[PDB]
Amino acid sequence: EVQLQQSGTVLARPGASVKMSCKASGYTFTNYWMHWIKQRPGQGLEWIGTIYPGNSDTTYSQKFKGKAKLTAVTSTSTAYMELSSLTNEDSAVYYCSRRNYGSSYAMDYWGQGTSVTVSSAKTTPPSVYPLAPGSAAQTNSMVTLGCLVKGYFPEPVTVTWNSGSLSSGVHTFPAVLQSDLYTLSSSVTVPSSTWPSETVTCNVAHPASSTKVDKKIVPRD
Amino acid sequence: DVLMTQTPLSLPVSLGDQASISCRSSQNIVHSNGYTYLEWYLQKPGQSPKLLIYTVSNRFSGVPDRFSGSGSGTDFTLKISRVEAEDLGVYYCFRGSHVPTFGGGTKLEIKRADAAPTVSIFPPSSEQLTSGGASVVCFLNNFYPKDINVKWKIDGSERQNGVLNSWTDQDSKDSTYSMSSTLTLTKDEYERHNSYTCEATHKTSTSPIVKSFNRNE
Repeated sequence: EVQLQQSGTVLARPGASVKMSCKASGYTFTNYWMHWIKQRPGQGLEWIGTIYPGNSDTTYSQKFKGKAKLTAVTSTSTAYMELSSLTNEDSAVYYCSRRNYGSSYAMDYWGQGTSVTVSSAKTTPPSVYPLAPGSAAQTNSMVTLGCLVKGYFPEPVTVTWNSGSLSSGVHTFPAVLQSDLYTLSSSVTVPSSTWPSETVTCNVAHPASSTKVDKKIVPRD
Repeated sequence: DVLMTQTPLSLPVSLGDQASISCRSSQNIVHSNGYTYLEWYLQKPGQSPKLLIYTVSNRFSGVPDRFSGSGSGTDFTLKISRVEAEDLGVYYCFRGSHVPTFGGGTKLEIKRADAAPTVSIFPPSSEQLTSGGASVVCFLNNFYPKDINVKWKIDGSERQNGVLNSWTDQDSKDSTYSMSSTLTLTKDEYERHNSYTCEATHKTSTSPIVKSFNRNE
């Protein structure tokens, strides 16, 4: 099984640099070109450059020369990318991908991506608020519950219900930024026969502040 | 010049229809060995981009026979016969030979029948109240089309300030949209009024869908 594992989310200050990694496994690391791609919202996908791990030969897009630096360590089958002189324009999700040959000629396997945020705003953990219906008369055969996630920085936050066992009828909305603080929410609709009879809990993870918050949804009044 | 231009930017299509996406290069791109390294990648929200087609017309493993690639010289086309609900996302063409370059992408969206939103409104939790804040939340789920506006009422009075809205990506199964609207006030403000109302104006009605509660329940 071919696998490309990328490092975690990064919050860097303008002007600084960041170095992320892509650990390869499941194939001969040194025989294939490794590529790096930028995914900035509203820009689409952009090719940054590539390195042949066997001898570290690199080729870069003109736009990224002097911005990106690609390296590789064969002993640990890990490829790296360093972005320097960061500006807000560098805030994006960065992917590594293997260029195959033989059975296919293209980028067949991709890492899960590394989110980078360039800003001077301070890291803040998420305030998680349980959302229960205001009245019992506002509960029929189906009941919608939710969790409001406010005042956190930087993105991303990940949300699950009942540790992932509750996945049907869930809507997790994209985060919105307001004065250096993000806000997002998630709704879940379940049978009234299951709640409040059975417990419903939203789980919020914020790796950027190494925090996890679990909030049980309980009836008001 | 060698820039890759995709047409169109957005491709609204009905289920069962045939979808066609163009990608033209500003220069012939056939490699010296006679092969053309032109690929198509697809990226769905929350996922990594993934390979669909390589060397112009070769389908990658796990890709539906419905996706077909063709073209020559400077004109390439990705055709999706019998579009299905889960085909939505952003399709990108990409030149893999010298100075690998991505086209600007084409967002495939599904057109379907109209649907009214299921509305739910929620008072501020006691935890947030303790911190001195008060957000009233409203979810408008599973509706179509995407165009919709929310109206917040406090004791019958319209309120526009302090509202934060977010919309989900189109649903890959029912092709509808969902949105969340959060009206944030201070605890003191929230405590001076009683009636909170969330109202949706969608072309599925001449009379909006109203949902509310009283700080008395």
